[PDB]
Amino acid sequence: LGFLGAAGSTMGAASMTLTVQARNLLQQHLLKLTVWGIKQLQARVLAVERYLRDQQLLGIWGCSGKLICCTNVPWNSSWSNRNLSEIWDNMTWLQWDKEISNYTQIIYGLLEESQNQQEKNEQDLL
Amino acid sequence: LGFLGAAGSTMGAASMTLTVQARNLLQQHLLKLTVWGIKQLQARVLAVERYLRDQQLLGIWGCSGKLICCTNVPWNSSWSNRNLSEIWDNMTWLQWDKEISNYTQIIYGLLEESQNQQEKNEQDLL
Amino acid sequence: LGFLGAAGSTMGAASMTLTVQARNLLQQHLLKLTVWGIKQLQARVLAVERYLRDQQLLGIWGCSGKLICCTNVPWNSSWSNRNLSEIWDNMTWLQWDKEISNYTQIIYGLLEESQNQQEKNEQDLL
Amino acid sequence: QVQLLQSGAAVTKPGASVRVSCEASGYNIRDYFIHWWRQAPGQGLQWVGWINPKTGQPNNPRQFQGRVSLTRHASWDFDTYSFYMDLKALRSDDTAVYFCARQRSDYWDFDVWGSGTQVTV
Amino acid sequence: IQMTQSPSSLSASVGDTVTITCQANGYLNWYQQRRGKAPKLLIYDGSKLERGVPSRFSGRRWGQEYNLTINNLQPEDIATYFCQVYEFVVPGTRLDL
Amino acid sequence: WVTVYYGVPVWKDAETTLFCASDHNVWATHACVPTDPNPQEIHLENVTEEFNMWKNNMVEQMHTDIISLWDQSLKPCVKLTPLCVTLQCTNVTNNIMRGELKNCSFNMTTELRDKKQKVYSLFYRLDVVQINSNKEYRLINCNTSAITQACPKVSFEPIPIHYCAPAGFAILKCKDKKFNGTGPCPSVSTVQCTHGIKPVVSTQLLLNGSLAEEEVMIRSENITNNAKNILVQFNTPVQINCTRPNNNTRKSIRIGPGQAFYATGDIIGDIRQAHCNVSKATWNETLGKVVKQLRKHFGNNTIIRFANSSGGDLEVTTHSFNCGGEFFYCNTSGLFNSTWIDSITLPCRIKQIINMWQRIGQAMYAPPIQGVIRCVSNITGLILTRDGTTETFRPGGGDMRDNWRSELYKYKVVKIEPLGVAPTRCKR
Ligand SMILES: *[C@@H]1O[C@H](CO)[C@@H](O[C@@H]2O[C@H](CO)[C@@H](O[C@@H]3O[C@H](CO)[C@@H](O)[C@H](O[C@H]4O[C@H](CO)[C@@H](O)[C@H](O)[C@@H]4O)[C@@H]3O)[C@H](O)[C@H]2NC(C)=O)[C@H](O)[C@H]1NC(C)=O
Ligand SMILES: *[C@@H]1O[C@H](CO)[C@@H](O[C@@H]2O[C@H](CO)[C@@H](O[C@@H]3O[C@H](CO)[C@@H](O)[C@H](O)[C@H]3NC(C)=O)[C@H](O)[C@H]2NC(C)=O)[C@H](O)[C@H]1NC(C)=O
Ligand SMILES: *[C@@H]1O[C@H](CO)[C@@H](O[C@@H]2O[C@H](CO)[C@@H](O)[C@H](O)[C@H]2NC(C)=O)[C@H](O)[C@H]1NC(C)=O
Ligand SMILES: *[C@@H]1O[C@H](CO)[C@@H](O[C@@H]2O[C@H](CO)[C@@H](O)[C@H](O)[C@H]2NC(C)=O)[C@H](O)[C@H]1NC(C)=O
Ligand SMILES: *[C@@H]1O[C@H](CO)[C@@H](O[C@@H]2O[C@H](CO)[C@@H](O)[C@H](O)[C@H]2NC(C)=O)[C@H](O)[C@H]1NC(C)=O
Ligand SMILES: *[C@@H]1O[C@H](CO)[C@@H](O)[C@H](O)[C@H]1NC(C)=O
Ligand SMILES: *[C@@H]1O[C@H](CO)[C@@H](O)[C@H](O)[C@H]1NC(C)=O
Ligand SMILES: *[C@@H]1O[C@H](CO)[C@@H](O)[C@H](O)[C@H]1NC(C)=O
Ligand SMILES: *[C@@H]1O[C@H](CO)[C@@H](O)[C@H](O)[C@H]1NC(C)=O
Ligand SMILES: *[C@@H]1O[C@H](CO)[C@@H](O)[C@H](O)[C@H]1NC(C)=O
Ligand SMILES: *[C@@H]1O[C@H](CO)[C@@H](O)[C@H](O)[C@H]1NC(C)=O
Ligand SMILES: *[C@@H]1O[C@H](CO)[C@@H](O)[C@H](O)[C@H]1NC(C)=O
Ligand SMILES: *[C@@H]1O[C@H](CO)[C@@H](O)[C@H](O)[C@H]1NC(C)=O
Ligand SMILES: *[C@@H]1O[C@H](CO)[C@@H](O)[C@H](O)[C@H]1NC(C)=O
Ligand SMILES: *[C@@H]1O[C@H](CO)[C@@H](O)[C@H](O)[C@H]1NC(C)=O
Ligand SMILES: *[C@@H]1O[C@H](CO)[C@@H](O)[C@H](O)[C@H]1NC(C)=O
Ligand SMILES: *[C@@H]1O[C@H](CO)[C@@H](O)[C@H](O)[C@H]1NC(C)=O
Repeated sequence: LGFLGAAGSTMGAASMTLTVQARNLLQQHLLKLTVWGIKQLQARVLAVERYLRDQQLLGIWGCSGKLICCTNVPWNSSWSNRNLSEIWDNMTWLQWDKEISNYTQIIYGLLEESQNQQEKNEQDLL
Repeated sequence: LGFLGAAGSTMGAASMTLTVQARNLLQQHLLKLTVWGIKQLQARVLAVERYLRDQQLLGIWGCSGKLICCTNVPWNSSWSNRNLSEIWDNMTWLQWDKEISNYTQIIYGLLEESQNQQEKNEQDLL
Repeated sequence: LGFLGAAGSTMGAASMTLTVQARNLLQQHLLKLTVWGIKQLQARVLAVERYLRDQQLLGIWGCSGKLICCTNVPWNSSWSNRNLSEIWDNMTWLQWDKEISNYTQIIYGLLEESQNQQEKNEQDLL
Repeated sequence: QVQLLQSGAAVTKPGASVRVSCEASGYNIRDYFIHWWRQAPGQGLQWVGWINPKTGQPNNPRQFQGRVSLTRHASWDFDTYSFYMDLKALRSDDTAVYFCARQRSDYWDFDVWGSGTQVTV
Repeated sequence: IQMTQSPSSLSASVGDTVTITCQANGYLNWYQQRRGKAPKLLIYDGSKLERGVPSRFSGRRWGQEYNLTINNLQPEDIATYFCQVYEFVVPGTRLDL
Repeated sequence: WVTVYYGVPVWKDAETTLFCASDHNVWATHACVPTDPNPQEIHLENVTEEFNMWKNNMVEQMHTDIISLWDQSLKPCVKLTPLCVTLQCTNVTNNIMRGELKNCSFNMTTELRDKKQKVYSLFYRLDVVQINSNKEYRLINCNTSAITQACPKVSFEPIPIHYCAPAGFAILKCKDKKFNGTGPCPSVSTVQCTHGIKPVVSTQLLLNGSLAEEEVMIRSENITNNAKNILVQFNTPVQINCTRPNNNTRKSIRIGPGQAFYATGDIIGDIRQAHCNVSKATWNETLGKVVKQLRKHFGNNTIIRFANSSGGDLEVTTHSFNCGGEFFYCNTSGLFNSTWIDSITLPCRIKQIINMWQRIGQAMYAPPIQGVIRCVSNITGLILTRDGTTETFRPGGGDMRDNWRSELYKYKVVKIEPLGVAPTRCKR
């Protein structure tokens, strides 16, 4: 299964195909300042910026270079009250992104703050 | 405290707010090749380049994805002879950058060389 | 020895100078949309894209932020049947890249797939 | 398509001058030298010389030095390119068919030639 | 640059493999002059072929020698065949059939 | 058992957009990045690299850059579309051929569209063709192109330009003194930018160039193909001194609202032919070294004759160049004169209507320069052409890519591939 091939597969099965998705997130060598050269340059810069934004978030959460990364943040129940079985055996990732849409932002905040805490702790342990 | 809010706070207290600074280091989708589109594109590319330069230095020092990262380089006394108490309880980071200005470059060299040493050692331990 | 100084040195000796190569992989602040400003912008974006491609491959192999990184992939003998002594004491890196040219691509595939495996295993161990 | 239309057969006398035209069309005439050759009656081909279409620089062997003159003339936007071959000290030896061909790479491949022009003295 | 091409006259029959030896030390080309129609390029360089030329014509390099192996010789091959290295052209062999 | 290395010294042949670096100019040198005051050159040891100066992409890229800079410098300047009209031309006041200057009068448009002015100008004979009434003329370019006056303030002086590759790429300078031009070159080095390559446009002679260190050097793509020019490089320069002895004052004629046309007025002094001188005792024995190095390729028993240009356009029958802002075309028939078993005054003719880069539709009018122009240049090479017991070597040129192959022959862009995968006895 190629790019996005596991879109309709269950959430657990798509976790074995994260690499084939993370890979595609990023004369001809001259820019030419034409209708198409401008579009190509915009495409290249947009791809770079999106990839760096995602990797920046992963880096500040401590999940840098990790396709799957556990974190110390507990799951506050108010985000969603559903047991793991149907999440990881029935549903697809798109449906899950539909449900967790609104809460996502504050979740990110929690994650990064926790990372900073642990960093200081390690500097206190050494 | 938002972006750069701990600028006048002491050096120790600003270490708990590294995340709120590292975050901001990075129709509308078309470039338009105008007075303002050129400026926007220059802004985007400059932001990307600066972020990548900083992350590259961190990566080659072995401090990749680390907001605080100890290193094996000893503190050569000639850089600055001041005990940690006033550094971490009285002064701010800007004053410290004022004092360590000239030496910084050679410090960077030491750090990266040390990282390379340890890398080889690990490949000798496995 | 500066940039690429160990090009003719043996493969083992050039491994102590990986940092001096990884470093150089990446009014004046205005773009100017001239013959030379276009070339400068193309240069900057090309440098950024090449650096990010290399770092992306390293990240998905689990070798992120590692100048030397062992991996769980076994060396399939059909790629090249040569003992380590002449590889690491006689030859240079350019000759080695000459020999391993064709096989390289599938090697990359193996590496990244292995990384994904180990990731899941760690999430099963925690 | 690529075409090198030559002029009709001309008759002259020993001492007079003859002009051979090679109106070229159907391609970028600039990137490809134009060579002139000479087929004597019942003999092999003989190299008269090449003309650069860009600069107009001619190149002839020692036999035709001070004798042959290769010239060109481009119309507006270089679309048509008339290549002329002039001879001055004409003799009975120089009764032959003058072909114009297009060198098309470093190998001197003359994939296209002219119809031919029978100069009889 | 020095060239030689032998033989000068060569008669063959239909459906025959016929080779024209031609030794040179430069980038060689083969032509087909039909006695009053200007030459036509068949084989450029030693072995490469031209568009519009069937596979009946083919070339082979061996050290310095070139062949122009015309297998399945048809009636439409009654022409004169000559070599060319840059500016030097030798008289062609007159294929009789 | 696989081990990944980042930072490996490996490179692959590649092509990229090289930018410029440098220390009112046509080639926009102000826009260039400030070059390193002390360039860092890293001598690579033990490494042999296969170069090819005749398939160098740097040369084609530089040709494109020079043409683009010439176009952009001409973009904001005056358009002399009105100047294409019938001109009543007499001879300049002189006793004396010397029809080389024509005093031409014409009805030019004024600032007001409903008025006209009777003005005059001295035009070189090469810049005017006769129509029909025997005194009626027109500019040479009216029936083939539109003419754009070069801005009087932008200079044509070649300022050195350092071609730097982007990060992640490198340039490989071949330091081998005896470089035939292609093939393997030992003693390679890495550079961040090329040396200062002056963009000097010329034909039949490379001026203000870099010299060979060991011997005169003969470089041709094929020494058997006549169509290939023979680039000759001199180990010692031959100094060439020009003078345009005419004073040639200028005069502004307002051809429209806010548009001026700088035309030659009266000459203050004597009407003298322009020229450039080359020392005879140096140019001889320079041709001596050249014939030695040519007999190396052509055998010892050949007779290496040097004849003058066979024909063609003015740009390639003569040593064309830009000196002091004026465009000279020197005969150089006395230079290329010997069989080879006190100064050499080469008379030169100036033109003002210049069609650079072999184009049509983009002619330009170089404004007249006031004062007296002088060259002091250094002939560091030739662009010869062999004639297809004896071998004749006439001059050549016209294609400016051969003028910059003589500079960008050492260099070779490569792409640094830092990733490597090696077997070692280690596991994760
Ligand atoms: C090969 O290189 C040599 C130099 O190594 C070069 O000769 C130089 O030509 C320049 C042309 O600009 C000369 O500089 C001029 O010299 C006189 C005397 O000072 C002035 O008239 C000039 O200044 C006026 O004009 C400039 C525009 O040309 C304006 O920018 C300026 O504001 C003034 O109005 C100018 O300085 C220089 O003196 C010589 N060098 C010598 C004699 O040593 C030669 O042209 C090069 N050859 C080729 C073919 O490129
Ligand atoms: C290379 O050198 C040649 C001499 O070795 C030059 O040939 C000279 O060219 C002159 C100009 O074309 C000729 O003058 C012309 O002669 C003809 C024939 O007599 C007259 O009709 C013309 O009126 C006359 N030109 C003028 C302006 O009066 C010389 O006769 C001729 N010399 C010889 C010995 O043939 C080449 O011109 C020269 N080429 C270049 C490109 O510089
Ligand atoms: C110059 O042209 C000659 C003749 O075409 C080329 O000759 C080749 O030389 C090499 C080296 O000796 C031989 O291996 C080839 O077989 C020759 N080719 C042929 C077709 O005979 C020569 O390479 C050319 N020189 C260049 C490009 O530098
Ligand atoms: C070019 O010709 C013009 C006339 O078209 C000359 O200008 C005239 O010069 C004479 C003699 O000095 C004056 O009496 C006239 O009044 C001038 N007429 C004008 C300016 O319209 C001019 O001198 C000539 N220039 C040269 C030979 O350089
Ligand atoms: C370049 O100079 C040569 C001489 O060095 C010119 O040839 C002379 O032409 C004149 C007529 O213009 C003859 O009277 C001389 O006899 C010629 N001299 C020789 C030695 O042949 C030549 O015309 C000049 N080039 C151009 C293009 O004019
Ligand atoms: C979802 O798609 C997979 C293949 O990607 C398929 O095997 C599976 O049967 C599908 N799920 C359902 C419930 O049909
Ligand atoms: C520095 O600013 C902090 C708030 O950022 C404030 O609480 C503190 O009192 C200030 N320090 C001093 C010495 O006044
Ligand atoms: C390779 O170059 C190194 C310096 O980089 C030098 O010490 C060594 O002798 C060279 N190797 C050989 C086999 O000469
Ligand atoms: C332009 O004018 C010249 C001089 O009269 C003439 O020879 C030429 O044929 C004309 N056309 C072009 C395209 O130059
Ligand atoms: C003007 O110059 C021509 C050459 O262009 C010359 O033949 C003629 O004699 C000159 N006329 C006068 C009056 O000086
Ligand atoms: C300029 O205009 C006048 C109008 O009387 C005319 O006589 C004269 O010939 C014109 N000159 C030119 C060069 O056309
Ligand atoms: C230099 O290049 C030429 C190109 O034809 C080649 O034949 C020759 O062998 C080379 N010479 C040396 C000394 O490397
Ligand atoms: C040129 O003429 C001016 C006056 O127009 C004069 O001052 C100057 O000296 C002259 N230049 C020389 C002789 O070089
Ligand atoms: C070139 O000009 C300079 C000017 O000072 C002079 O000294 C030198 O001798 C000249 N060289 C030649 C070859 O005329
Ligand atoms: C140049 O030097 C050679 C060799 O000494 C000599 O024979 C010749 O007469 C000199 N002059 C010319 C014009 O070649
Ligand atoms: C060219 O050479 C001839 C001898 O072959 C000589 O008489 C003539 O004057 C020379 N021409 C020059 C230096 O212009
Ligand atoms: C050649 O001429 C320039 C001035 O035009 C001078 O600076 C340079 O040093 C000369 N070259 C040599 C090798 O003497």
